[PDB]
Amino acid sequence: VDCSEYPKPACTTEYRPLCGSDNKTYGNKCNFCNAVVESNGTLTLSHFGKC
Amino acid sequence: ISGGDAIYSSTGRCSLGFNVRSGSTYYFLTAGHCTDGATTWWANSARTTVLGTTSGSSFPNNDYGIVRYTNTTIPKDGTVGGQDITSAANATVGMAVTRRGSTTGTHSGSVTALNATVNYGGGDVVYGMIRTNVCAEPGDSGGPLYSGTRAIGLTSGGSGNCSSGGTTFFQPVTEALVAYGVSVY
Repeated sequence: VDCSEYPKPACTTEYRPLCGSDNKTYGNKCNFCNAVVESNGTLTLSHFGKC
Repeated sequence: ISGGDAIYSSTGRCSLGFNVRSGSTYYFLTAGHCTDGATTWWANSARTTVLGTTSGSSFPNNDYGIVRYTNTTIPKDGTVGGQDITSAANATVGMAVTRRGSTTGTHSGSVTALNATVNYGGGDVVYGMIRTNVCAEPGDSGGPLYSGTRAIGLTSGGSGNCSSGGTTFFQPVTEALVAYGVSVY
């Protein structure tokens, strides 16, 4: 997953979870990437699927 | 199964929008971004209960899709959870609406704008969307937006979340009903 094309003002709402380094399950790639941007690049991907 | 219930594809989970029909043929509407590249749909995460197969998909530009039921025994309620749906209508600014989704359940709000353009990026732009102050989260895609017994739209996406509040865009359901020549019941 690459978040260079972020951030985006809106995300579709399908569920395909990713697990962030903050132990939070992100609902989809768009939600995860917006969070990474909001963290100023501190949040990273732990693994695919739920945490 | 009814509007707002979970639906699973080979890729992920979305929500059923509305059960509709044409003659004696039953289908269900959902988001186009959910039907895009999806063939078979199941009622459970274990993928043991089949629902049907994708019959149409329109995304981006629009955001709707339709699935033909192949499961002969599953009940196909013309409701949203317990709420009966009897007709479809056009959204209007200030209209009180309600959304039901498989992740967040039922949330209410109002229509704040019409004919909005939402750019999901990568060339995924959708037009003519209903803007609202209702929240929605991953898994809620395709779920119904209704107003009393009236079907209004299908959840497409937006920003924010249900805890802090958000903005969600919906595909007008009338457009989908017309395209496929189906009706709510």
